[PDB]
Amino acid sequence: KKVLTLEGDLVLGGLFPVHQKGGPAEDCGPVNEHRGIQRLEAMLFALDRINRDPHLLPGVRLGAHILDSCSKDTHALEQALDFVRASTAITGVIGGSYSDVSIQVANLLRLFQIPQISYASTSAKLSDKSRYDYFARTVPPDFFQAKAMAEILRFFNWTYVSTVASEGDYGETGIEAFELEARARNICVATSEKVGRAMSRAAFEGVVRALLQKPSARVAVLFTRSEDARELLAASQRLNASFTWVASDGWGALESVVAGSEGAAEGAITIELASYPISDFASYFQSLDPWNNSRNPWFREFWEQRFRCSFRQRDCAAHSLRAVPFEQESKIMFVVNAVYAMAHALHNMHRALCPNTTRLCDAMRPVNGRRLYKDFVLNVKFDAPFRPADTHNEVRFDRFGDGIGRYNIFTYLRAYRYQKVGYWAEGLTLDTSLIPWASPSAGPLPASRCSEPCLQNEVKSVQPGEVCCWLCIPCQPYEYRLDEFTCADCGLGYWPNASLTGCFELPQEYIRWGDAWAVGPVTIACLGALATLFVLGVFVRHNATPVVKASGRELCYILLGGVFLCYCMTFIFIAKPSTAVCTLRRLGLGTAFSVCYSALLTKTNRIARIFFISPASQVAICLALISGQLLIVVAWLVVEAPGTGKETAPERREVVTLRCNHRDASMLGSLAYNVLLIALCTLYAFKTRKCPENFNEAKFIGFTMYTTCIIWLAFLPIFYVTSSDYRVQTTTMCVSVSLSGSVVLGCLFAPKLHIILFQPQK
Amino acid sequence: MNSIRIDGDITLGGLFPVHGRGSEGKPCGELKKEKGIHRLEAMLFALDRINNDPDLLPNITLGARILDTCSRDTHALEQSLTFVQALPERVVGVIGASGSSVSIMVANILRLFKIPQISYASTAPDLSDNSRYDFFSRVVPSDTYQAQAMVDIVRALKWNYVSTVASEGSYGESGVEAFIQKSREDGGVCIAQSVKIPREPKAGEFDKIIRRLLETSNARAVIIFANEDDIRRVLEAARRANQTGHFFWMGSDSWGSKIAPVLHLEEVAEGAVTILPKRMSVRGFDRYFSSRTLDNNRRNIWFAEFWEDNFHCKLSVKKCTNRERIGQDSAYEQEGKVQFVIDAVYAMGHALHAMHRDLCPGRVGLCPRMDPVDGTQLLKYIRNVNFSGIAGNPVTFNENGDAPGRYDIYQYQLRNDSAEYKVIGSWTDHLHLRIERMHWPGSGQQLPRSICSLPCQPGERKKTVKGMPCCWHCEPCTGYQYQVDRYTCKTCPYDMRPTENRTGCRPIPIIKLEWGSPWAVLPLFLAVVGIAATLFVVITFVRYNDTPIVKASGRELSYVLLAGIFLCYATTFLMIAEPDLGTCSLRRIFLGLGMSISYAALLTKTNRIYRIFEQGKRSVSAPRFISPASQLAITFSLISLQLLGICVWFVVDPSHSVVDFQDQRTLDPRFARGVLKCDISDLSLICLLGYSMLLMVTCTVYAIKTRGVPETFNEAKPIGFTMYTTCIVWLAFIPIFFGTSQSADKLYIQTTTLTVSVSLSASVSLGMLYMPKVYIILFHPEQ
Ligand SMILES: N[C@@]1(C(=O)O)CO[C@H]2[C@H](C(=O)O)[C@H]21
Repeated sequence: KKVLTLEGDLVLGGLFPVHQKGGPAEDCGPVNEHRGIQRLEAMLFALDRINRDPHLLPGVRLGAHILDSCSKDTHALEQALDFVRASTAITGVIGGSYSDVSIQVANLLRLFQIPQISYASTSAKLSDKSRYDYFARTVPPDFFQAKAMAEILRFFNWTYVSTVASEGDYGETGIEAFELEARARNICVATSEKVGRAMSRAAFEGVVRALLQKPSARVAVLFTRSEDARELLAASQRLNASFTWVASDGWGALESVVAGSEGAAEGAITIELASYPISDFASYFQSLDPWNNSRNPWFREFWEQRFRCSFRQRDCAAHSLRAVPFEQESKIMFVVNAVYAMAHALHNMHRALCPNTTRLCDAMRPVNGRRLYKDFVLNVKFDAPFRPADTHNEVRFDRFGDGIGRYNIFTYLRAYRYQKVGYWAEGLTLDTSLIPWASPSAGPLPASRCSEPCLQNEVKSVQPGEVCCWLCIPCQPYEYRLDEFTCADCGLGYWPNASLTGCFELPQEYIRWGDAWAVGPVTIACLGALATLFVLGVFVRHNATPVVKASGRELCYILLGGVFLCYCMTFIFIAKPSTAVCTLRRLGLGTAFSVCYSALLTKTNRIARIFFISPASQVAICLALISGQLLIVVAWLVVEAPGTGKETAPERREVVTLRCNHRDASMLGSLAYNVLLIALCTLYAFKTRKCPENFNEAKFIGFTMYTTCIIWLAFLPIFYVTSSDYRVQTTTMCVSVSLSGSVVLGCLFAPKLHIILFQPQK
Repeated sequence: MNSIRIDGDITLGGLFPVHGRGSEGKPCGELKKEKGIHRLEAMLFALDRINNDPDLLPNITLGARILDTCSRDTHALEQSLTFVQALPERVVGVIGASGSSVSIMVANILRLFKIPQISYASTAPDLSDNSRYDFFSRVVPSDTYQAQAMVDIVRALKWNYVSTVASEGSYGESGVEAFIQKSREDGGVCIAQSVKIPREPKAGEFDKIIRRLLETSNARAVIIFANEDDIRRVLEAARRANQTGHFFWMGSDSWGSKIAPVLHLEEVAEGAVTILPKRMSVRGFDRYFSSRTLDNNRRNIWFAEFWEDNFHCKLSVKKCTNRERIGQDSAYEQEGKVQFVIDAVYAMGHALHAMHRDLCPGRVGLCPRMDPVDGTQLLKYIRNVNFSGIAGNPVTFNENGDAPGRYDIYQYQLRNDSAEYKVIGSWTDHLHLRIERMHWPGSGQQLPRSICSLPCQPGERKKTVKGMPCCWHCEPCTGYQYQVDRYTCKTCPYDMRPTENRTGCRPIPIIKLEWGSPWAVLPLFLAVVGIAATLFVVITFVRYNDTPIVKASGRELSYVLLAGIFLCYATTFLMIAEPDLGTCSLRRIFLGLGMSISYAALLTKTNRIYRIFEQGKRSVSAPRFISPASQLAITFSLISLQLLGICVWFVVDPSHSVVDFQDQRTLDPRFARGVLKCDISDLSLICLLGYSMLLMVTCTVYAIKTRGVPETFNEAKPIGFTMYTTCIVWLAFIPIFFGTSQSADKLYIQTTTLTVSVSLSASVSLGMLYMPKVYIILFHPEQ
């Protein structure tokens, strides 16, 4: 319909969203003021400023040929042809509006490599110069906003969150970057939604209902949609909906999506490119007279959309754009940079081709955009127009033609307005005292986090949630963690290593095994034998009774046969288990036969006979009984073997222990019916005392029998269970053996010992 | 003004290099008769047919706007825009853009508006990339189809170790990379090496190429993707290197069937296999085209120029009569690509005929949907065409817009020395080769093979060469191993020895102690003499059982001693007999037992003599156990404990026969033997000697005391010597039985020394204690 055209000593055309997207018909929508017309008008002033500048190509009136994109890529593609139809031949496109217009146009222009510099397309798609080898930008890649977004989420510990992006590259490059940046900070995206370029009002509510499916994710991220500034108004609904919106630079300090759409709750965060207002561009725009501004062929229609008195009516344009409040659109600084940058590259192209003259030849003005891009555009050095001394804004390009990756962070506040609360520049800084979520005064801080972060002893459990949402549950004390989703384990003897990456074979219980307890009680048992000995070593010299050389020597030898057998075996012991020890220590608990009864059976048969009698008869009888006792218990190893040199309580696994247990009640079957007749014999023998010897020893034998039976029996009420537990087993066995045997001995030996020891003359 | 417009409802776009490049600022040169105007007319030829054809676009006129590239990308591109300036005619979709260098620009511009392109000539893979040229299609195959054919052929020839050689530049590099990757993907072929020919080769580099190809000299196959001169120079290098008949060449269409690269190298190139594009001429076009005179094709604004160059004449060099006819007054032949110009035009025609039946079903003219006739829809309809083309050959496109591969396969052969390329077969995405009709200079009709290595014999391993599955190291199997797999063999635990091919194992021969051998004869003889000597002795004691001289000896003890001597001899030879229960019931038990009894009875007699003096340490009474019955009781007590030790040991070590391969074991089982013996442990010697040697020590404690003992006891002298003697035998024994344990020979030494020791203890007692008195007993029973 209408196009803006100027004469120029060079022509550097442009393209803007002067109109917004219209309906399904092949027409345009209402004027965009902020992102449309203000940007366009800035370019016109920037041209006047460069034309008047006494240093920048002063010998030339630069002109422009400016197109309305109407936010339809087909329209923009057809209109953009004016730049190549001459092949007027136009020396480089400034702007191209938003991304898919700039991209389908940086796509369109490739056929002739026509240069292009943008102020508002941000997608990383155009960073790949194998497809777009001429195209430069004044704005940073969009994946820096994805970093900012992920970082802001990480700040509020917001580990789990929802997002909305569009079809068209702003969506796919934005969302893919943000997802990677989310993953890199352990942030579980709860869900992500894709919106088209022509989505209905019902579908806008449909997206909100999708975002309301887990109200536990309070945060909803917005990637410009097609253009949030118009489209978010349809989604920020008050129809029982709210979120904490986090938007890309498609929304930034704009009334255009909150007035009448209170779903844009206080605390919504918008990320915009860092910029400064300029009073000289604002002055130009606000001072425009609708009657005199013939240069802009839409300004009078924009006036009718901003003011109700149409230029077709009478007494109109009494008001002014300075008379009524307005705000400068945030990207104006980038627009004027793109204007100057195109001019600078062409100033150096002009000097390079023709330094002695005012203007390019018509054979030169087919400036190859790749030639211009790599040698002239990327090497432009010029301070941003009207920049304050407190900034660093410039038209300087990066190696891919990228702009400056610095953003402002605004918060939407009631008394409604926006305020800057912080910024991002490869790192997040916030002054949270300006955000409604600091020091909350109306309930807790906003929730957007799925589980606690797990401890190193716990495994991912309970909660897939939406996704990635795992709680963790501790492993048991005996379990380790080869997977953070599941606890590992090992057999008995095996217990978690501190790393939780494996098991240790446990130690022994050990106490007094290596330093074997056995030697003490053994030595104490040997004291019986030695006390006996030094007494026998002097006896006839101090208590006469010379039958001690025969009868006394053999009677003591009979007992110590026993004592020995006994202590020798139980002290084969739990030191160094399995081995020489395991076969011959327990043998069904048959050591009380070693002492008390070896002693008593034989001293009995001996006296019975006395009341074949010989020293040899005494030796021979006790040995026959010992061999009988010994053989039938050891003969259970015709069936069995040493073993069970490893166990522990599952209810412990604190140590291994090595307890032999070879069908013990079956081994007791070696003797199980017979020892009660040994007890009865004992009771009879107790009775038979008809010839009391010197010192009335028959009475001391009867006394022995009574108390010994007891002391011995007394151990089994202790042993039967507690033999399973080290300290009690060891202490009680050691003293039991020592003691019981000592009773047998004390009972008959003490008279001879104490008589000689305290009265050697007796 | 410099273009052709054919009016129509639907306007087809099109492009030809009707000129070459001009110079000094002029875009357009001479007329490319064949590549340009011949193809251009083939477009209009197919276009007329489409409009005439009742099956495609019924009563809808396919107009066209047709354009002249001048073989310049800027000129081709600047005129191509006119289709979009018309978005004037509706240019719906486009043919051609000729070769690759121009087709990239038309593919660049027309995708910008979602307008499709069908090239008849551009082949380069750089247009198969849908991220940049999504709207592109071609009705000709790309170069990468030769690579698949090459891989298929190398496999067809059963080659697996080849060298790949190519020029620098996309032609060479594309063929090679497609070849290598496709070779890897199909498998069966490994590449010995990959060598490039520089864009600017150095002198002698080609000889260096040959030398490098000879670093892997069994890689007789060479695959070439290089130009005519590069081919010639490789062949010259092979000639200079005298590798004629060693190397065999395979290669691309750059060689084709041209005799040019093999001139004066005919003997070098013979057997070479090349891949040629498959094509046919369109007869209908020639019949049409050959009839066109100036007045029969006035719609073609370049036809006049065509005439001036075709006939070398001027229309305003000779003045032209305006009557000359091509093919008669000037030579004429059809350009092979005419085939694809016609199929490109038809493929568009067919795709338009798909939008017609879907979006304007059965109408005449264009429906409202066909006012935009959205090229985004035409694009799918092109890719989905499947029809017989002008050659009868199906026209399809893959997902990148590439047509299926169609090539002929030729071999360079010398027929009576003639430099000819013969057809072996063809490839239509698959081989059809008459391999038996192929010739190779180093083999005639026999197929040479370019392979890694040679097969292993059974018992030898093919160990994979790391990185090249086709290749192996042949590693023979050894030791006591046998084949498991083609690259594996393993050991047989053994008593089994590998077979001669080491693919299996078989049993090791077993030896017993046979009565002809030195180790069987000695104790066999001794056992027999034993009994004969023993009975001489026993017989005098039995026949004179009640005479004074027998009684005086302690007849009762003499009986037990003599009986034990006899009894042990009776079975001595059996302990080394072939093992069975009749011997494993005796083991060292029975013989050991008689020996032990002999010692105990000698000890009993010894105690009867020496007890009167030793008893003095414990008692001053008369020697205990004097009555002969009581002396026998001792004889019996001393030995009944041996029987108990025996009873226990019998249970512990069971009575069975065993074969132990270990006793004659070797590292190489083919030299191994095993041994058949009763399964008797070394512990059996403790069970025996642990006590019988103590009877001995006791006896010798007494015998040494003889010096103080009265003469009526001189019978002690030979008991003493006997026990000293047999002590020496058992002292001699341990160094033989155990002192030899390091040697395999123990299998006879141990068994022999034992059976012999039995005879010795037995023989010595007779020789010292009884025989000196037997002479006397036999002739003087009263002494
Ligand atoms: N993203 C757009 C923009 O404003 O830059 C370009 O397409 C119109 C696109 C859309 O809705 O799909 C808006």
